[PDB]
Amino acid sequence: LFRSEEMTLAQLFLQSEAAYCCVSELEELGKVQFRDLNPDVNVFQRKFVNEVRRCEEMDRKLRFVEKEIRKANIPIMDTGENPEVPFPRDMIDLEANFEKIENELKEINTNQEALKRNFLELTELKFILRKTQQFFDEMA
Amino acid sequence: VRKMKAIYHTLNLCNIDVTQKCLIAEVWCPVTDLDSIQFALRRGTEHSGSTVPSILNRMQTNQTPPTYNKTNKFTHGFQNIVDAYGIGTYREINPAPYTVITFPFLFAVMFGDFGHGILMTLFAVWMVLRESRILSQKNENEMFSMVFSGRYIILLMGLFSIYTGLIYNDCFSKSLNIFGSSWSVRPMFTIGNWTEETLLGSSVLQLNPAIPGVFGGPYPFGIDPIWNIATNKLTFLNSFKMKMSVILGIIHMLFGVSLSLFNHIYFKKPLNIYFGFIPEIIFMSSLFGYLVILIFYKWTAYDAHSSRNAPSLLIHFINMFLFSYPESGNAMLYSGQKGIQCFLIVVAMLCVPWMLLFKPLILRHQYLRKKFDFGDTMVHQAIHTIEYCLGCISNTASYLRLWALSLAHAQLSEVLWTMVIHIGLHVRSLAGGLGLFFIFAAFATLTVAILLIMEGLSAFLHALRLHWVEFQNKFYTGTGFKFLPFSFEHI
Amino acid sequence: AHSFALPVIIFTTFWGLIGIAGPWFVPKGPNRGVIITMLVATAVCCYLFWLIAILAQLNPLFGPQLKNETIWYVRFL
Amino acid sequence: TGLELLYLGIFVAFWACMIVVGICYTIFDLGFRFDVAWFLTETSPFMWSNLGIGLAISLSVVGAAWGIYITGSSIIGGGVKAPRIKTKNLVSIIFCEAVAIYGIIMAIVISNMAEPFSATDPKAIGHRNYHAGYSMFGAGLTVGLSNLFCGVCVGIVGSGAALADAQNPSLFVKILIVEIFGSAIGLFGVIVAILQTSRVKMG
Amino acid sequence: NNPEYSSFFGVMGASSAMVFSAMGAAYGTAKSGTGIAAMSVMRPELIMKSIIPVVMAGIIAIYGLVVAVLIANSLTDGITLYRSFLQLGAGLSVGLSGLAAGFAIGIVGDAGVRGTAQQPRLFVGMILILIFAEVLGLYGLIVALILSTK
Amino acid sequence: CCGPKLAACGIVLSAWGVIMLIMLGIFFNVHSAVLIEDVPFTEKDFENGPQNIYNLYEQVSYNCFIAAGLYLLLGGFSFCQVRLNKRKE
Repeated sequence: LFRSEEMTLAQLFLQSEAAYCCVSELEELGKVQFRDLNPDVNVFQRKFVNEVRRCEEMDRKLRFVEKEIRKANIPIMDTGENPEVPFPRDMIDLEANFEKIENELKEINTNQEALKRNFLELTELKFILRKTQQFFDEMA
Repeated sequence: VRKMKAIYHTLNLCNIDVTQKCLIAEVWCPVTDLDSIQFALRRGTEHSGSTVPSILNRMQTNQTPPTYNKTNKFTHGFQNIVDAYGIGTYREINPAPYTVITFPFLFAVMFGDFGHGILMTLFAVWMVLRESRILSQKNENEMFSMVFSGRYIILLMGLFSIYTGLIYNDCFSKSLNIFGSSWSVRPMFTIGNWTEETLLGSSVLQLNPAIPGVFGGPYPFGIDPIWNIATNKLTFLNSFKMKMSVILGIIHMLFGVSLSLFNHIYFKKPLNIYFGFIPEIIFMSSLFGYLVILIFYKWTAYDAHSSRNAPSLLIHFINMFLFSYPESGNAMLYSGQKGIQCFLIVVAMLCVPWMLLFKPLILRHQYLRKKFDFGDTMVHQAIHTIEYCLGCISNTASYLRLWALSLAHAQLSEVLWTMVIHIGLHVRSLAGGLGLFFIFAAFATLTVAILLIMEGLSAFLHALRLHWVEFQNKFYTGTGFKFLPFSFEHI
Repeated sequence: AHSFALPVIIFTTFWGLIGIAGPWFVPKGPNRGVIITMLVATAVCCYLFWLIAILAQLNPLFGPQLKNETIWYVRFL
Repeated sequence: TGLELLYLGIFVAFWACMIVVGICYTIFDLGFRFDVAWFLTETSPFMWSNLGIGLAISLSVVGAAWGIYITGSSIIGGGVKAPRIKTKNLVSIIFCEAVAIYGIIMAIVISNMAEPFSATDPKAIGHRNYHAGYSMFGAGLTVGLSNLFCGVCVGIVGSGAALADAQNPSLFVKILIVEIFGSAIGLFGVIVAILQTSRVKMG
Repeated sequence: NNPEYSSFFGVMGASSAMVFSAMGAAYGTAKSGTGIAAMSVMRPELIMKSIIPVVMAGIIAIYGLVVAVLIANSLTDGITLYRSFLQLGAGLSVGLSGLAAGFAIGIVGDAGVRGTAQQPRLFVGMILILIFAEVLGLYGLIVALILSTK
Repeated sequence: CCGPKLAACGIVLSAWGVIMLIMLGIFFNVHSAVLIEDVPFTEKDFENGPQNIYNLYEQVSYNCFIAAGLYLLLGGFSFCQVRLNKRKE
């Protein structure tokens, strides 16, 4: 009601491995801004840079798969239990393996597309041949 | 992967200590949710570790808090229209909830045509009744998304448009006669010797007769329908709308400035309260409340048979009392008015700008006696003072805008009626009504297109501008970071 | 020719009730601030608009031009 | 550039014809025929008054339009990379629009002093009327031209400041003074427009 | 005493009120159509999203038409030469106001159409600027209406 | 095609029409002095008396009722079409 809603700041103590679980739980709760404390990072001092790189690679793989699916005109209906659970570190490897199998299928599809390009060149040759069947009248 | 990326981004923002394996993260959380935050630690102390607490850090250096005050139900739509500026500045925020109705977004009609208000209310009510399936189903277009976000404001603005049409007594530019109409003609002509104009009035005095004899008495609710079916409608409506303009704008801007007094007493600062805003209110009152009181006095202290020598003179005193009125004037010079005018000019124009000066230097002297950049402080104060003193007049003039929309909408409705419906209703009933379906459908399409939406959108944004230039640019100033929790916005 | 004391009294009474009727709190549940501000603002604004219109209609300095050419028609009314 | 050539040709031809007809009139001892007094007298003051009103509002509105478009194009161009400027800069736009307002209210005041005549001859009937008509036409021209020119200046300055805001957002407050100076210059124009028609009787 | 050629001024007042507003609306429509055609080559879904500058030009033309219709309906044979100059002044004022409003509408509508093709978040802000254009033309209309009586 | 948008527009326009022409017909039956300019007038009726004015008022009112009648007719037709389209699936 009143337009004050005092915010105030706080410190969040953590642990080594407990930090991931606590942060995931808070993200599920989602009531904190987490103002940055280290400005001199520039990604180079991001500590978990490799995890961010893995996330970026997974995002690129997902984007490519989604673009291929949209080209295939396939719905993305995923209603139901959407926020299942924050991803644990160990299962990330299995998810990446499944995505790699999907990428292998996509690579097979790309090879098929190259073969289709060759077949389309053959079809263009066939059309030029169809024209040559009528050019015999022009030869006279 | 989005959750993992957010977690690792936060960890990057978080800091790592060398004394232990623990991590310290600065957290912006509400006071009410603090317990829930502890509950998160309760999850931490249960499965993964046991030493993950959280402690309120109550310091004063920086720590500019986010707003996070935008916590409300459907009425949050109002906030979005206010959220075009990003209030911030902690608890100073005093935006929509104080205004809501008296805001320039519910008097955002000034076009109430009874029927137009009922149409807007019907559309918004049907849409609110269907909001369940509307949100359940896919969106149509971004404009539809904006209308869906605004449905509540649309409906309540429709109600206020209905009320404004009722008080204006202009239903589709055609007035409504309820519980009498005042005025008459037989008393005006028989007593006034203007009789024997049955056909002579249709031959000699075309559009001539306009005289009040033994008459008077206003409509108990609104404006008499006789003013609508007359031809001096333009002049009387113009004067009435301009005077309503002045009174409404002055009271609105007065309320806007008055809110700043509470805004500042909350944030201590007695020097500004006793030196910066008292001059503003004093000047604003002495220059505009006088005009309002003069308008009311002119309205009340005269009668039909009281015009000075000339028959009507309309008003003749609204504008000749300008913002300076150097000398002479003559006309209306009721005793004491010259003295009151001179006193108001000297207290307002000569004194208020002069005392609005100084400010922190007054403390600086004491500071200089104890053992701040004077230049920037005084130049910023000077620019703010000139901006406000010119902006009082500028916003008083700019408050006149919505009334132009009012007049234009009234004329558009009247001309549309007289050009389509007046043509559609005539003699030879069979021929006059066989095609009435097409003409009336054209009427419906035109009323929807140019009046309901086009002019409706014009007023919709006009009133928002009146909000954001003078209404709310009086009590709250500044910007601040909005809320930003981990809501998993990615579905 | 309409009386003015009775309409102004009745409308002032009604708008005053709806304005100062918030101390009589119906919900006393949720926020309750937006609703009281809404009621007070609506009452004050509507009363101000109605009073402005009726005061403008009071004391008609100049009479309307009944230029309909149907003065003989309105004479019956 | 053909339009410019046509306009210059019309200008030079008309001015050459005017100077040659003036020299012919003064050479041929035919000065009495070239009567400016008869032109300013037999001409109806109503045309002067109404033309003054129309110009007073029209120049104001078209100068405001010049300003608003010359600043809106700048805003939309410079707001692609920084959407936040799409609304915050609007404080420099309303000026131009408010400048147009300085016309309509003005256009009322002069129009507040218009009366019919019911007279045709110019001898001793219309002297004060002549002065009133000419004075109000002059005031209308003054307000219209000054308001248009201040509107275009304010729009130019607002576009400049808006493009300045695209890089550092902290200089808008330091730069707000120029456009309010322009608006004050428009206020001077409106003030003298008020004073010119302050004491004039029409009838 | 009715002077001759009195209706001439009112007739050209109505003609100018119609014609100048028509020209302004036409210019706005042309500029905004060019902008829409330029933008539609890459964002086909955003065609009906920003067709509104065309309807804004239509609104300006509507203002011109209503002022012209009112002036023409106020026209009589025996104009006292005091009403005719009033009608002419109102017509010229509203006509040039509509011309300027159409000018601004066209230019800003083209700019905003290109911007909303490039940046989707810029549309609503453009709205404000664009709407102000109509207001200017609107002023002509109102300054005509008061000029229709006094 | 009888699209849902077309059927909805027809239904809402028909409802709009029926309510407005019914209220026009009522206001003509009472012969309110506001729509007098709208009502057709001939100079030969000025001296005849209010009886002729009321007669032509009744005639234009009856015109309005029959107009609302075919408005109700086409609204019912649109309702039938939309109901058939809905029940087809």
